[PDB]
Amino acid sequence: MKYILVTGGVISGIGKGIIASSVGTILKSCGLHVTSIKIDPYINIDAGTFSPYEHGEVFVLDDGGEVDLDLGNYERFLDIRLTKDNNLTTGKIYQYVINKERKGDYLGKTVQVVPHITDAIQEWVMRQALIPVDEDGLEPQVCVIELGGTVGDIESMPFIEAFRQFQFKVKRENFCNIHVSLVPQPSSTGEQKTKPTQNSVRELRGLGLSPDLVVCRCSNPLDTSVKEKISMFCHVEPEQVICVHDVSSIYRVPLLLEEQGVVDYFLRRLDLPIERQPRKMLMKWKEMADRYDRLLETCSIALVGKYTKFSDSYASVIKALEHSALAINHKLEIKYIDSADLEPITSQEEPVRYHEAWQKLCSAHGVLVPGGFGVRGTEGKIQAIAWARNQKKPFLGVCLGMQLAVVEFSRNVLGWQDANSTEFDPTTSHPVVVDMPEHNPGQMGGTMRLGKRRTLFQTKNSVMRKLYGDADYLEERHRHRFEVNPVWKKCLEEQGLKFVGQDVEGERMEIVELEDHPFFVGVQYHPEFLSRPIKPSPPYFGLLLASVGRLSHYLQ
Amino acid sequence: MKYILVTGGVISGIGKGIIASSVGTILKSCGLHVTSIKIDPYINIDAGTFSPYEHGEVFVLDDGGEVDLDLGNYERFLDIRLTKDNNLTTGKIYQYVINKERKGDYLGKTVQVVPHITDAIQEWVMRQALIPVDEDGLEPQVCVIELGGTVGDIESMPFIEAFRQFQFKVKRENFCNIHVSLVPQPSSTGEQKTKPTQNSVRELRGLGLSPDLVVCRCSNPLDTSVKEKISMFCHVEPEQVICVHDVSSIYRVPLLLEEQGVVDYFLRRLDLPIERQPRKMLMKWKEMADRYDRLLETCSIALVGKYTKFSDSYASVIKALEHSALAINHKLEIKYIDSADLEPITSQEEPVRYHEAWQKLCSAHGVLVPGGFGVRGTEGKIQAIAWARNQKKPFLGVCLGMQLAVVEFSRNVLGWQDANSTEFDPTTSHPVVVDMPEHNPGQMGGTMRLGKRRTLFQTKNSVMRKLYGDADYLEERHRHRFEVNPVWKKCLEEQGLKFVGQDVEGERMEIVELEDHPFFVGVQYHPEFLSRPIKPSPPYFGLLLASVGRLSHYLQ
Amino acid sequence: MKYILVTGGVISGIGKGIIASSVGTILKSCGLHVTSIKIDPYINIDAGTFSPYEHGEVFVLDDGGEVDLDLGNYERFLDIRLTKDNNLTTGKIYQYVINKERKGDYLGKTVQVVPHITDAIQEWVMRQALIPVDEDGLEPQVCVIELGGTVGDIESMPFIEAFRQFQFKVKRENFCNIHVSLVPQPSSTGEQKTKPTQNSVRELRGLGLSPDLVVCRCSNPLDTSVKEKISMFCHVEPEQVICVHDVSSIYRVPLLLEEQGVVDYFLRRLDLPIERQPRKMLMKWKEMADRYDRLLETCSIALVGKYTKFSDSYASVIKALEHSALAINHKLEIKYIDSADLEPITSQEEPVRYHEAWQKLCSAHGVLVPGGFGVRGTEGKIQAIAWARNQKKPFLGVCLGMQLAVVEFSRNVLGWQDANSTEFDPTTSHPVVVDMPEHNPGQMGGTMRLGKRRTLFQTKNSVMRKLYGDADYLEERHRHRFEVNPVWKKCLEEQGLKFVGQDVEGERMEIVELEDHPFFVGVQYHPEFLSRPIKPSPPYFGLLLASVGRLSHYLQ
Ligand SMILES: Nc1ccn([C@@H]2O[C@H](COP(=O)(O)OP(=O)(O)OP(=O)(O)O)[C@@H](O)[C@H]2O)c(=O)n1
Ligand SMILES: Nc1ccn([C@@H]2O[C@H](COP(=O)(O)OP(=O)(O)OP(=O)(O)O)[C@@H](O)[C@H]2O)c(=O)n1
Ligand SMILES: Nc1ccn([C@@H]2O[C@H](COP(=O)(O)OP(=O)(O)OP(=O)(O)O)[C@@H](O)[C@H]2O)c(=O)n1
Ligand SMILES: Nc1ccn([C@@H]2O[C@H](COP(=O)(O)OP(=O)(O)OP(=O)(O)O)[C@@H](O)[C@H]2O)c(=O)n1
Ligand SMILES: Nc1ccn([C@@H]2O[C@H](COP(=O)(O)OP(=O)(O)OP(=O)(O)O)[C@@H](O)[C@H]2O)c(=O)n1
Ligand SMILES: Nc1ccn([C@@H]2O[C@H](COP(=O)(O)OP(=O)(O)OP(=O)(O)O)[C@@H](O)[C@H]2O)c(=O)n1
Ligand SMILES: [Mg+2]
Ligand SMILES: [Mg+2]
Ligand SMILES: [Mg+2]
Ligand SMILES: [Mg+2]
Ligand SMILES: [Mg+2]
Ligand SMILES: [Mg+2]
Repeated sequence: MKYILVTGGVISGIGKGIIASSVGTILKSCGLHVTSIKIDPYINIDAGTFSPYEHGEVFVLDDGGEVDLDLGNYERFLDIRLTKDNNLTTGKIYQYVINKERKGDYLGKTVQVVPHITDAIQEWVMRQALIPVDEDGLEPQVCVIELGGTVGDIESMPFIEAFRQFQFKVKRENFCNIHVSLVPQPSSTGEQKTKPTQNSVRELRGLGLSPDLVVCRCSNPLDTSVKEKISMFCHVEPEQVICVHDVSSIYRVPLLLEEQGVVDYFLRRLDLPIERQPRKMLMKWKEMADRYDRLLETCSIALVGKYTKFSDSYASVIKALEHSALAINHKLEIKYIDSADLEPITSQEEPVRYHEAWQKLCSAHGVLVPGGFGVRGTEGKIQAIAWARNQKKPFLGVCLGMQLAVVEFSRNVLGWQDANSTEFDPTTSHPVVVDMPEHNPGQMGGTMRLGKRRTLFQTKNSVMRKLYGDADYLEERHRHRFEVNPVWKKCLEEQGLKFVGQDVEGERMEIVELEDHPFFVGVQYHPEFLSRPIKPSPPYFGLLLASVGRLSHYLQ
Repeated sequence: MKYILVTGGVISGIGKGIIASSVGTILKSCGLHVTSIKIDPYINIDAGTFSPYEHGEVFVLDDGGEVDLDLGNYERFLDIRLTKDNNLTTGKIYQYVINKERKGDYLGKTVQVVPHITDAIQEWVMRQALIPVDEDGLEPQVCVIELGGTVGDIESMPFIEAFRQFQFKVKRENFCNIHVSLVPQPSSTGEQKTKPTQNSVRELRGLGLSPDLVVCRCSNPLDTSVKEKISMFCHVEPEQVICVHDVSSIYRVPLLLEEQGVVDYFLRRLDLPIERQPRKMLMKWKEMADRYDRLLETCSIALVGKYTKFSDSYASVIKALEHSALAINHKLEIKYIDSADLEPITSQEEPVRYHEAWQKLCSAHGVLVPGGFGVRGTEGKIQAIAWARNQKKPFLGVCLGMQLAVVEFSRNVLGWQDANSTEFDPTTSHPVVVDMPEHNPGQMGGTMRLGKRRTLFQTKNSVMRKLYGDADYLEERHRHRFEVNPVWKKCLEEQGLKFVGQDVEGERMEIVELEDHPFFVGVQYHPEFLSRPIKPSPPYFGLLLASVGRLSHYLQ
Repeated sequence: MKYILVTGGVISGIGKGIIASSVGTILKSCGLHVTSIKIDPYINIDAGTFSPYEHGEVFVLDDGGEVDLDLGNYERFLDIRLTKDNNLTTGKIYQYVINKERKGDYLGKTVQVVPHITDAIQEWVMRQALIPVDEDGLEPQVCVIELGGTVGDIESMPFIEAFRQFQFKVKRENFCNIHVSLVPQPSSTGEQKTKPTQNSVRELRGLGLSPDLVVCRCSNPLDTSVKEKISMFCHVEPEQVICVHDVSSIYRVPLLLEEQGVVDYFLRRLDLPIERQPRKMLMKWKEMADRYDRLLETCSIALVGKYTKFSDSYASVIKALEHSALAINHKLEIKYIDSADLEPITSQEEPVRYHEAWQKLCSAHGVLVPGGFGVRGTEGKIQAIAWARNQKKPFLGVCLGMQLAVVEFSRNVLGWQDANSTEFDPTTSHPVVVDMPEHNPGQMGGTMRLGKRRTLFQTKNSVMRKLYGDADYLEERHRHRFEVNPVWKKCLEEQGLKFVGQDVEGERMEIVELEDHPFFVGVQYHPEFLSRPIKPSPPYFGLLLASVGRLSHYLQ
């Protein structure tokens, strides 16, 4: 199998990820079945531990694996669904070698980093590369491997070494290496300076790998004499001296690499089954990018936050909204609102923030109410929901936004004001939302409803069923344990909120809609993770359709 | 607390261990309470997995820890008893950090090698340095840390980094570094060449440490101009350019370092409480070394082997015999004999080896019969035992040598030829030796009788009790699970073999002696691990006393 | 003697020069006698070869040495006059060692880079540091040494090695090292990234030096956590982690380093005779900087060029004008004009450039006409001179601008249109300007009038004599060989141009002025090289005085 290892030379920030994703995208566009693996030199075995602030979102796979948000990029650039094992980590590798020592798979020899850890890397890469990622059964042709960290770091050492050995195991006509490095230009001279590229590539071959492609970060398009200076250090022709100024969108990066002529070089080196064709389906992607730069019209809508500021806390959410907004042909505006200060105590005790938050909320012609854990802002988000309902604004509740949409309707519509969750308020008189973890054999204790599960539509009348394509059921990714209590469902039947989706077991109600309102729905799954730039996730699409006012027309 | 980190520059073979041990020995001789830690960059958490051929012997601590044979060196050079934690390993460090991540001790941050693994090293070193190793309660003054592997290796990277940071945590007046490197002389020119010292020390300060002492391996005593060339590269005066030609014994290495003047430099740098004294107890050690070079007289005696050749398979055993032989004022000769070819099948099928083995066994005026596991040679060693008994030769059975001494007496003396073990021959009609593992609360399944246990003498009449000092009981290190069955003890009472030692529980018989023979005993513990060069272990001493013929006189 | 070696870590562009100059300036401001040396790892022995375009201007010393423009910076920041030997170059060092080999100063030993080249560096640094640079006779207290190139480059290797050895020769309380490195912030995250500082300092101690100060380039003021991250890599407290965002002027850099507290650290490390004083004369420099940021009012004036664009071709010239303009309290505007296209052929053949040049020349309320060599634009600059004379605009002719001021007055005023130079037009019928090189004993052939020479005023009536302070003579730096022919001086006596300055020999006329004009003068020397920011050079001052219209008042 062919392999592309992507590494970084100077600093970690250089966006190795978008490079690797873009090379993958192009090879997919050439009709090749491409798989991708990411190495995260960190100790964490999985993503599950992460608090979303400091490292970001947690992504979820079809198999139920919690993984890095960087894997989600590979899933949105390539039409693929990853298994947990295409995230390789230091924690995973060391843990697996540790386990093999205990078993005695090592025959009572000493276990060393070399060869033993390095062999573990090579077995894993081979094994995972083989697994079919696309819908198609046949095995993949190329594997794009992205290695995190920078050459010279301690964390990366066992991986670079493994790849030094790997380049021999996989033949030369099968291995290739892309190195990304920085060509910094000081503001004064403006000269795109060469030195960091020189030293890092020296370091790399002192580790044992050598660049087959060189990727060159800048603020601006590159000089030829600069590329010729790079060429002179690094054995390489300027046409493999690929360069990347910062640009308007991630969607452009694969377009830029096509302009840079990378395909011809991979046909030349990797002997690829890309037969040469005058048209390839990339023309569609070119049209989409050309449409993206054109876009004009607005609608201010809110995302209801709990953290102090967006960094990565809503990354897939914002992308799902953006996919929808492009399909809608509108610019999204995301009005970030901390709800934890719209609540009464801080309404009095920081009144500047309180009026500011209401002024943002009065700009929203529609609201997204995403998920949550713990109690941070959990008494505040309820005001944006109630506002959307009473102001008749388009609404989508996601995970905890759905649990809060049930509680608020009980509090305000039913008159069941005593009603509350089990997360916050575990003392509650009438616990409307209760802990209900999944339990299975071979497992100890209750566990989170995590990963893809089938949710089945109760009735035909649903808007979500229509947006879904009038299919009988859907399969969507979950990550929770709190559910609406099944006993209390009865109180709802008389009134206008209705459960439209339920679990196959029947135990859990997973979608709700409010009648006599333009659009108002809540879901227990996380539709963001299933969104793709070619086709948005239907719930986000429905919200944006509704926010512009297109919804009624769309159904037609 | 003061710290001495000992590292290697060029190759691993340079005997960093004997250096570190010798520095420890000297500081102990100056009246300082010295502790020692060893870092083994290998993945193995503990020694227990090792098959003794490829990595050597397994050492046992007072706490029951299985550790490297290199820790045993620190225990014989310094009058100390180590806990398992003064062996630090990559496996131990990574495992402990992994566990802390699962607990959430990391507060949902990412866990990285730096700072997290590096902090784990620093907490461990501090914590262990504090624990009292000597009999005295008060904490140690200096900790000698030996780091395995060579600078520049991947395995050592997290430790060198930890020590770079550590040099700041512990003040300059508390940290010091010894670097050992090689001054190779080609046979032709004979010139003690400098280059490897130069590059490795460059590498070291590129890692962040700098030598405070430089230790210089050679075949021959060093030139001044060579030391001045080293000095010019490495910022250092020739008096810190310590050198080590290969020498006659390990016992000399601390003598050579005293000649090299190391004490004065540690007083100068580490501000040590060594008050200056004209005599220190090292004069005794000087006498012992001077006696060691004098020694003359022989006795050929056998060690009964199962492996094809000695490397390290009997290392503590041979040292125990040597301690005894020095106290006896005789040169030891160890006649290594593979018993697995004295048995009948190979007696016929490789007759050259069979006659060779008997010619060795006919040289033995006494025999040591050490322990064993599995079935390799287990039908052969029985012939050396029977030979010693019927030839009336001085004998010591150790672990499996004791189990075989019980079985043979049953087979030949009792006429219970049906008698056999449970290890080999699990089908046995009359299982004389049976699996009896120790069982305790908080443990799952049976486990090995491992570590120090108290064995109590049944009677006064014992030779071993006399060699022990007429004490009521002893405490000695075990590593087994097979014992003589307690039911079958009755058959013995009539005849000349007698059990002189038993467990406190009473469940297990742990020492045996045969009457009407010059010296013939077996033990379930491993007395080697308690031997020290100043005072041999009594069972080995008794064997050598008996082999020379001194025994009868010694008791007087 | 104390030494400060200044080196660079990441890239050459980081302005090591302004750092080194600024440290020098501060120590001078503390009353210390400071000398400075620069190492230029280039092969060129001297500056003389350089064509000013590609490497810049050529600077001239009092002794007649042609040196780099970077030495001129040390002369304008410190009130000092350098000898040729405080420029050390690879060419100079290798040449001197080569010469010593030929002499046999090496006693027939082999000559090697180490020790021999490295010793040559150490002798030179010691020797030069000792020479008095200030007017004062007593030797210097501190020597600031700037080393060009970046750590890790081949060119710098013999110098870093010399300094590794030198740190021992000069005691620790006498050597210190400043390392400058880059903390690049990408536009997206804005994070002031650490990695390049880490690697370069590792490289440096792998060369053998270690930073005593760390200087940190950025676009913006630094974060504390970033400095603490740097500190953790490089053994150093954040108060030695000095930082430098880009700023408005070079004059601010020493102010920023005072804010950064560098003085206290040099008192602490270098034990300096700075006695502690509450006021030091730096208050004047603070006032000057505060005045510099205030400045408002303009006058558009031209510099008449021959090259296509300013880079460094007029660097000291522009500084001299700027010193004058600050003393004048006006912003300078330098209108750069290529004269090589105001001439008739290109006036017709590139008419866009011709009209553009005249539009610039019509903006000029005064003109500077700097020097030249060869024939580039030599038929064009004559039009700006004639324009200034006939338009009655303030004028200064420098070197070739003076030779052209003589020729034009002959051509247009005298009617001696046949008159021309010997440089261009060597066929000339009446050679008004002729080659007259200086000749001396011990020299072969004629040579350039190069370096300081005394020019004596012919009469009292001169404006330049008044601007000079009514002194009898001046001493100014020359670099030429063409002079006005002495025979043709007679033609001038009747008319309004007059020679006011002449050589001591009497052979050469060196200053001219035109009567009945607001200000119009030419000089054979280069007054820029004598200008200082505290006191401008009088001819440039006179031009700016005249250009604003202040001149008449100034004399009062
Ligand atoms: N396939 C990808 C890759 C990146 N991104 C966007 O780019 C950012 C991350 O850029 P990346 O290419 O991962 O580089 P960095 O994360 O900046 O640095 P690294 O080189 O460590 O990846 C994310 O916010 C994400 O929205 C994306 O949308 N799709
Ligand atoms: N000698 C070192 C230093 C750091 N790291 C790794 O560096 C990673 C952080 O990457 P990056 O942000 O690129 O490094 P920083 O140290 O934060 O430097 P910068 O300020 O340039 O980000 C951490 O996971 C850590 O394990 C490493 O492997 N080896
Ligand atoms: N305190 C010590 C140290 C070493 N030895 C002897 O020396 C040998 C090991 O030498 P060592 O000092 O450990 O160096 P090497 O093992 O050769 O190499 P390294 O530097 O990795 O230790 C062992 O066979 C052991 O008998 C000893 O008796 N006592
Ligand atoms: N960093 C260094 C050190 C030394 N040399 C060169 O090393 C040569 C001497 O070679 P060799 O004898 O191999 O080195 P020694 O320093 O003498 O070391 P050794 O004791 O191993 O000979 C000299 O010409 C000197 O220029 C060098 O190029 N670079
Ligand atoms: N004492 C100084 C030093 C520098 N400069 C100005 O700064 C520029 C050069 O900056 P410098 O400090 O020499 O750094 P660079 O030349 O950019 O790079 P290097 O680090 O190689 O010097 C020159 O144009 C000069 O006008 C100055 O006026 N006075
Ligand atoms: N391995 C190398 C490469 C280059 N140089 C030196 O680098 C100097 C040029 O400095 P700089 O401009 O900093 O290097 P560039 O190669 O031009 O790189 P950049 O594009 O970053 O300027 C030259 O004098 C050359 O002798 C060196 O000493 N060693
Ligand atoms: Mg990434
Ligand atoms: Mg350059
Ligand atoms: Mg060892
Ligand atoms: Mg040599
Ligand atoms: Mg400079
Ligand atoms: Mg970082």
